[PDB]
Amino acid sequence: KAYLVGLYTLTPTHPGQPIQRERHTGFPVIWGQSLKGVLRSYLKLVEKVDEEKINKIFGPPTAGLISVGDAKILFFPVRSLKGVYAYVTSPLVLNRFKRDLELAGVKNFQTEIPELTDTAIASEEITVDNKVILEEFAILIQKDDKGILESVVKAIEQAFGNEMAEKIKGRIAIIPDDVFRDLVELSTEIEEYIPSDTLFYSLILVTPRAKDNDMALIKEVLGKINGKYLQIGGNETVGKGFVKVTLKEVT
Repeated sequence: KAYLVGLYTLTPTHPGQPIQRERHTGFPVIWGQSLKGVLRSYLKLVEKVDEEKINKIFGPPTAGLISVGDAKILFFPVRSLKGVYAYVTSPLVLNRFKRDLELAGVKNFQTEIPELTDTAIASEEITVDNKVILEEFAILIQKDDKGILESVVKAIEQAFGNEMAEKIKGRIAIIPDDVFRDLVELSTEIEEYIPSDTLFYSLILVTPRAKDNDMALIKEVLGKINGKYLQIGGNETVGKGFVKVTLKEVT
């Protein structure tokens, strides 16, 4: 009934001049329309699925069985003094991730996420003298009594796969929302690009009126996207906009 999508940037990516951003936060987003077009053009040209099957699941590019949501940033790569770089997230981002999971039907991720104002919760591999040095900023670490990092890593594994989990594991740093906001606004690759090693997530929801014969078709076609590589945005000819795509079914 619902599919979760992961987008991991392998190259500097410009979805589309400044990049597309959410109004009231300043967070970079990949617009659902754009992602839907990237997906259906992939299944058409690369996987070579029939015109009719694609026209039934996505509908003509103007009447579709599924809905492709916007892709939001879950982890953003920031230069770290220890561990070279860190995957940076915030309580707001993680809470949105929970909220979108509940919208998808997931009741697994219910771990309490502490509000952070002056402290961070990071892995040992990126921490020095009880601190995490992201670029210029220096943030005092806070002990992980609730076992939040391990729960996050578990969530990543359940959501995007085991490889994605191992990739992020050891470099996670939950920081204040303001610091995250400032980073993702000022630590962009500069034409403004979204830096490599950025993890987006998107929701694919199936219409309630979908018959069971539709369910099988959606499963068959969308399954050909998991663990594949897609191109998103401009400047494709200079090796940019390449993303590893994961597609896990939600139970």
